[PDB]
Amino acid sequence: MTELSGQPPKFGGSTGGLLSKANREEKYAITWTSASEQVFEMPTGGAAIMNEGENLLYLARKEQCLALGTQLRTKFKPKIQDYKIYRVYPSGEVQYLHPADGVFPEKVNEGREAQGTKTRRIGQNPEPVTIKFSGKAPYEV
Amino acid sequence: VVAFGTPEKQILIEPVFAQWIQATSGKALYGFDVLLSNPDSIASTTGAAWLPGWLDAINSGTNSLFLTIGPGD
Amino acid sequence: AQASPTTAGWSLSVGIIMCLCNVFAFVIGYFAIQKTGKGKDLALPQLASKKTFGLPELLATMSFGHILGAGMVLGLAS
Amino acid sequence: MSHSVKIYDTCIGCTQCVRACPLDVLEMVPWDGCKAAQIASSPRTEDCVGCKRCETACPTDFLSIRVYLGAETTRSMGLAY
Amino acid sequence: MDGLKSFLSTAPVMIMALLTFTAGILIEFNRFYPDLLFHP
Amino acid sequence: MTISPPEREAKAKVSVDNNPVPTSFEKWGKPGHFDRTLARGPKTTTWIWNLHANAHDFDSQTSDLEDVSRKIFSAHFGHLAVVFVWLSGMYFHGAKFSNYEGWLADPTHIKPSAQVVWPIVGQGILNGDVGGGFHGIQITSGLFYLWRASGFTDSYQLYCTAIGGLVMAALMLFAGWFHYHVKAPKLEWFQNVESMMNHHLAGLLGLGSLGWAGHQIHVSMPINKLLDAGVAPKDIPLPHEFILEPSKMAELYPSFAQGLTPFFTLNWGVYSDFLTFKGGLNPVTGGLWLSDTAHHHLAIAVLFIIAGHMYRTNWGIGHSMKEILEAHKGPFTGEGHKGLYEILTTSWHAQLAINLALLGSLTIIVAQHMYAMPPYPYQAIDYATQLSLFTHHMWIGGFLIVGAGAHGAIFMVRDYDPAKNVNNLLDRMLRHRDAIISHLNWVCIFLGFHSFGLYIHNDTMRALGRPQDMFSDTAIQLQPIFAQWVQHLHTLAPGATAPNALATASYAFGGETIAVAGKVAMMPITLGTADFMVHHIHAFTIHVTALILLKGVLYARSSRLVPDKANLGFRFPCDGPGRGGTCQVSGWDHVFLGLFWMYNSLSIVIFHFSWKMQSDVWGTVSPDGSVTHVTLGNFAQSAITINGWLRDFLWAQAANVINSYGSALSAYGIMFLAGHFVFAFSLMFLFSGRGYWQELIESIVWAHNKLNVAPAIQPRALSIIQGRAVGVAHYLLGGIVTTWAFFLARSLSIG
Ligand code: CLA
Ligand code: CLA
Ligand code: CLA
Ligand code: CLA
Ligand code: CLA
Ligand code: CLA
Ligand code: CLA
Ligand SMILES: CCCCCCCCCCCCCCCC(=O)OC[C@H](COP(=O)(O)OC[C@@H](O)CO)OC(=O)CCCCCCCCCCCCCCC
Ligand SMILES: [Cl-]
Repeated sequence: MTELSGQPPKFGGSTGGLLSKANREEKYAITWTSASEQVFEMPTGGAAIMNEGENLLYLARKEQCLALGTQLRTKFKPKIQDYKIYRVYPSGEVQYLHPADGVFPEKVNEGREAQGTKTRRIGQNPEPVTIKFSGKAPYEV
Repeated sequence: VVAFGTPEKQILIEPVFAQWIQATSGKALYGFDVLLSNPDSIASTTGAAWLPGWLDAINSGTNSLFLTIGPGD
Repeated sequence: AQASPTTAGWSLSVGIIMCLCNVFAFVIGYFAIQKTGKGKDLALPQLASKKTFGLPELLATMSFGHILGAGMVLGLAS
Repeated sequence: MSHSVKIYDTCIGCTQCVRACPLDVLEMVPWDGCKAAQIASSPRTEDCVGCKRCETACPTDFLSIRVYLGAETTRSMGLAY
Repeated sequence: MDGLKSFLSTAPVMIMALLTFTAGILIEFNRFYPDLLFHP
Repeated sequence: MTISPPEREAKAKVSVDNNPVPTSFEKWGKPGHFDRTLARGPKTTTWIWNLHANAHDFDSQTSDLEDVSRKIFSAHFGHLAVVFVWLSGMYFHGAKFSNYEGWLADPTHIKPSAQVVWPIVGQGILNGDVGGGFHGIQITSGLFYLWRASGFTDSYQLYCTAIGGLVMAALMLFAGWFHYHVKAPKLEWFQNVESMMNHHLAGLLGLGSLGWAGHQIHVSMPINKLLDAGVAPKDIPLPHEFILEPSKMAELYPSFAQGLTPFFTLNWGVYSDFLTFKGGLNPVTGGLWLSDTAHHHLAIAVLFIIAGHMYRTNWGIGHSMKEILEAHKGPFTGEGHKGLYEILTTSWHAQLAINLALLGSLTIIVAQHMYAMPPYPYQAIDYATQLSLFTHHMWIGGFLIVGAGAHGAIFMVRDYDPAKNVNNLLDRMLRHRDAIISHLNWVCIFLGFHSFGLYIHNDTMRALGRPQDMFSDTAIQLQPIFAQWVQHLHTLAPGATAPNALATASYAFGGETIAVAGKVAMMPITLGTADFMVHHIHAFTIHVTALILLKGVLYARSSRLVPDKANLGFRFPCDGPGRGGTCQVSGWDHVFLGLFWMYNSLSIVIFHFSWKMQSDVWGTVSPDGSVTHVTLGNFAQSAITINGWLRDFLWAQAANVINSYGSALSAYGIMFLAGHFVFAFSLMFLFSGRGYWQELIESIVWAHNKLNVAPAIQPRALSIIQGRAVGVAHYLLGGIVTTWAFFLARSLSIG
């Protein structure tokens, strides 16, 4: 995780940015390398200017960072597939979030452990009466 | 049909079935003469101690005991 | 009790008021019009200050001169 | 807290759910149950909001990915404050 | 032509045509024989 | 290769494609051709509804801005054709199915009537006796008044107008066909906004009022002067007889003896015989002075023709709108209007939003101006005509405004480029939309508490037997001090701040009580605590509608909840039950809520107008001069509580609509019940959800499968967005039809 680098995008300010949560609870960071100084849509409203080289941006939510990432990788002449998304805690602790193992999740990758897997169809879930007075629902067993 | 000033063209269905039921309990207003509305009936020739009072109540139009009904009902 | 208008145009309404307003409008147009000479229809031999810089400029500033002059005449006419 | 995102064995490995997911809850992992040799996975359901884009995307006769909404957190409620 | 026929045969055109035919029938039948509350 | 004319370029900025789209009937037989998703084939009944929902969505149909512009141009032609057919039908019904000549002969003792019902199934009772042995439906459009003001006398003139309207409709239709299929103007042609604006200000508005001033001076004014003197319509010479005999014009207006010389020599004063500035109303008819209106249209022609010169086209002089826009930028707004000229020349939805907003505002202005300055003869005598036109123009304006919000949101979704909008007005408004919307929200709450809350306080105080603690002119007064001051300034204008004005612009501001026949045409309209409260109710409802719609536009791109909403489109149900539920986040859904709130606002506006005019304006004047108003001046003490509005306004004045059976107004009570029904019906769509209905369709489809009658186009419940569209459409229709019946019956029953 270590330290995060990058220049803040050229921007004059919005009311849609971070609130007290960013300092009190959690925040998110997205870094990306751009080939030139180009305008992009700020997920919190408005147009901002990304700089050639490295860019670090702080956003309020993980979904905002991921929307910016999709915009970077889908709306730019040389596509930007270089962005990394981190969760930043007020303790200074930084947590790397996206893309998990260096590879976008849309494509398969070795060394990934299946989670949420159910070895049956939907129609093979047990009857709730068979599990009542436990704490479980038919998908949790 | 009432708006255009011809209220005589209303489809007015007489609730014959509920009136007939009222007659079976003694309501003579409709003249169906069935069961308790017919003195000759075996249902009314029983000497039931309640029958005079029940008939007297149900055949006076002064209470809410089987209110008379019509097409509105 | 309406607004009285000079009664007949004769020598006062014309020239002394209308031509002067057209002249001063032509001056302010030659002073302040941006695209002075580039209309679809061009102007005949320039010489003086009428068709010296395009039929469009001349016509527009003459229209404005008649605006100024009508205003002046109706106003001073009380 | 978080919602629950289950992936069933009718998965055909088309990955459309992963592409639809706007919070990176899902991944593709190798499998041998389908021709695509891959199955969807939900290793980050703590970020899942429950917008159901994956289910909208799933092609299999009744979904092979199922989102059951559960305990609500500020991450799951999509809160930026 | 064939396109004009296929358009005049569409569902809204045909349903409005049949509704118009039936309305003409009912309106005229009530014109010549009004106020039929029941059969004599 | 259809009918090919020569050229007609005129060495101009014209640039057309000779024949891009060929004419054929085959795509008529393929419903759904304009959408790729529908050209395949209907598998579910949804395909059907979509076929109507995307018919005019030309953007989603093709990506060529030029083809969209040509489609819009030809559709404008077809729309003008439809409106021409409508107006020609109006004139035809006035010609061959109206008592216009009988009305013209005796307007006071007769009622305007067109449309004769056919005597069948008892509907012949709708042909009420309007006067002079004529039996029909009384019209509140006020067509007869516009026709008398125009100078109509015979039915054959109206018939000629109807024939001409049909011909003009055929002209517009052919023009649309020719300009989409044959000579189709290129995209570069539509983008000449300076040329278009110069022409519309000079040729459309200016020349229009110029020609109408000519007609009013030559036809309307002399015929109306002869009608107001009682010469009878059969004795007044035809309109052209005044052009053929200038002596007949000089005998009515001696100014016509001096000819055109006062015009060309600026001797305008002698034109005082027909170019006047009186101000008030005609004593004989209660309308505006037609000489005042002729002079008005003349000055409007002058102003608009002059204004048609500011913009630059081909000759260098004029203004570049892009220059004027780019010049305006201050220390608070970065680059100001840099980039607005580009979006207002490549986006149709931007122009559409602006134009809908301004046109709705203008129609509201038209209602509020035509009620208090009745421009047509005998209009103010007909309280039904007055109220009807007022409420109609109100509703039209409100709908156009809601559409303006809709297309602002559509522009934001579809035509917004952040690269073309950097640190300008649009960018900074998006960058502080949270501030904007939060403050508008606070203003809305403050207005709701301090308008409706006053009504609730008054209801509670009066119920408790505490009238001295109420808000009213007799207790805690809330006097509309500023409006009263402006009324007083208006009253003192003629002879003072308006020297050359003989009378006040509108007697609603004060002065004498102008009365024609037994009724009062117009009199001062006092303002008090009740008026204060109703006006602040109006402020509150307008601000809430604006809040909804502005929020819809400003967040159509994104929100803190849905950051990628722009990708979801203008119109979509939601983005899931997650994030707590995200129902109705789209711009479309904001339009959907704004529809209800505009309905609320305009219902209150028209109720206020009706009650105030019946209480403090309309009524009967006596030969002594005593004014007995329609509802006896009950506004000041009743309109301050909600129970007052429920009893003395609704319940009291609903007595005519409910007792309308067995009379000519029975259709009004029928439509009253009908509107109530449709309003109730809408609540099923608005209160429920698609899942239940689809599951019920499952069992119904099973019953069809049981007897082998299942259809190949599978029945599907209405989509979420469609459920709401049906709900709001039926809500608005039911409520508006209810109040339409209420207003028409009440106003026609009060004589
Ligand atoms: C939905 C229920 C309903 C029903 C029960 C009725 C019933 C009736 N209405 Mg009513 N009405 C309704 C709804 C209803 N209405 C609504 C919603 C409205 C508001 C628009 C009205 C408003 C209304 C008005 C204004 C009037 C009526 C009238 C009538 C009567 C006229 C009947 C008639 O002779 O017509 C026509 C009779 C026919 C037989 C037509 C059918 C002919 C077919 C096409 C030919 C088929 C024959 C076939 C070949 C024979 C084969 C035989 C076989 C054994 C081989 C009738 C009893 C009229 C009246 O005066 O009431 C007395 C009248 O004026 N109604
Ligand atoms: C024998 C006595 C008689 C008399 C005095 C009249 C008199 C009249 N009728 Mg009538 N009619 C009659 C018999 C009579 N009809 C019969 C026996 C029927 C049953 C078929 C009808 C059905 C009928 C209809 C449906 C209409 C008239 C109409 C008219 C009026 C216009 C006449 C016309 O041809 O214009 C134009 C005629 C028509 C538009 C329709 C002609 C009627 C034919 C027979 C039916 C064609 C309809 C078609 C099969 C399905 C409808 C589709 C639609 C697109 C046309 C006229 C005053 C019209 C009207 O009321 O004007 C508003 C009209 O629409 N009548
Ligand atoms: C014989 C006349 C004729 C023919 C056969 C065509 C043929 C065609 N036109 Mg065209 N057009 C015409 C007249 C005609 N048009 C006129 C009069 C106008 C001026 C309004 C236009 C303007 C025009 C535009 C802008 C467009 C077309 C398009 C098309 C193609 C799409 C098919 C279609 O329209 O779907 C079927 C249509 C119908 C069944 C029409 C039903 C009635 C509609 C829904 C409303 C009627 C309003 C009416 C036009 C207004 C005046 C009526 C009033 C007098 C009562 C098609 C091959 C479209 C295209 O390019 O396709 C991609 C397109 O965008 N036309
Ligand atoms: C003085 C010239 C002139 C005039 C009269 C008009 C008038 C009009 N334009 Mg146009 N326009 C012009 C120049 C002009 N334009 C130029 C130079 C351009 C290129 C930049 C455009 C491009 C433009 C576009 C893109 C559009 C219009 C549209 C319209 C119509 C919408 C307004 C309306 O509906 O009002 C009321 C309508 C009427 C009163 C109709 C009657 C007017 C008829 C059709 C023309 C007048 C007849 C002719 C001049 C001779 C009669 C007068 C003479 C006997 C004295 C309108 C009739 C819109 C449209 O297509 O509407 C259908 C539209 O989309 N204009
Ligand atoms: C706050 C600023 C402002 C305001 C208040 C308005 C308000 C208005 N404008 Mg305007 N506009 C603005 C900014 C503004 N606009 C700017 C900056 C530009 C330069 C790009 C334009 C250029 C523009 C044009 C060209 C026209 C208007 C017109 C109108 C009026 C339309 C009325 C109507 O819809 O009725 C009915 C509509 C009509 C009678 C005419 C309709 C004209 C067409 C259909 C709309 C314009 C087409 C558009 C330019 C196509 C190119 C865009 C893109 C595809 C390249 C309206 C009152 C129209 C008008 O008539 O002005 C008087 C019109 O012609 N505007
Ligand atoms: C000059 C005005 C104008 C223009 C040209 C447009 C243009 C457009 N609008 Mg818009 N809009 C307007 C006014 C306008 N609108 C108004 C006044 C409102 C407020 C209600 C809206 C709100 C609005 C919404 C919410 C939407 C649009 C949409 C659209 C696009 C699709 C057109 C369509 O609806 O398909 C075809 C039209 C219909 C299916 C209409 C038929 C249903 C009507 C409402 C029933 C009304 C019934 C009748 C009036 C009274 C009842 C009688 C009945 C019993 C017979 C189109 C480009 C849609 C879009 O997707 O934008 C891209 C859409 O989502 N508009
Ligand atoms: C009578 C029905 C009703 C009521 C009262 C409201 C209430 C409100 N709506 Mg709403 N709305 C309604 C119908 C109603 N709506 C319907 C049918 C729809 C569907 C279309 C909507 C959809 C809608 C939208 C989309 C929006 C609103 C908005 C608002 C708020 C506007 C701000 C305001 O007025 O300040 C406050 C006013 C009140 C709270 C009214 C009651 C005040 C009383 C008189 C005082 C009570 C005294 C005391 C508190 C009592 C306490 C009791 C004690 C035991 C504790 C407001 C609270 C807008 C908004 O949020 O604006 C900010 C907004 O965006 N509404
Ligand atoms: C009775 C009226 C009550 C209102 C008085 C108090 C005004 C409230 C806001 C103060 C600033 C706005 C006035 C200066 C107008 C003005 O433009 O100021 C100047 C400044 C921008 O001007 P620029 O120097 O940029 O001018 C260049 C332009 O070309 C920009 O394109 O505006 C702003 O600072 C942004 C804030 C405006 C948004 C504030 C509006 C808030 C809504 C309040 C509505 C009140 C209702 C009024 C009744 C009609
Ligand atoms: Cl009260």
